[PDB]
Amino acid sequence: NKVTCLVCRKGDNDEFLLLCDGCDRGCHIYCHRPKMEAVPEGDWFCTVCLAQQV
Amino acid sequence: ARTKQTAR
Ligand SMILES: [Zn+2]
Ligand SMILES: [Zn+2]
Repeated sequence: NKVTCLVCRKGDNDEFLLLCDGCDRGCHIYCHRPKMEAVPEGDWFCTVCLAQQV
Repeated sequence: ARTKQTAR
């Protein structure tokens, strides 16, 4: 299905569009600040998921 | 981490 980026709200450029390992949210690596130059190989959690951690 | 492309 069509996930969208939390920052820019577009679902284009699938190749750069990170999925959150904890929910159905997404972010383009090029929209991320700080600079994310590549798709990380480990788990990645969006900011909404960080809010639920302890 | 997986992308929208690697998941679809
Ligand atoms: Zn974006
Ligand atoms: Zn999340």
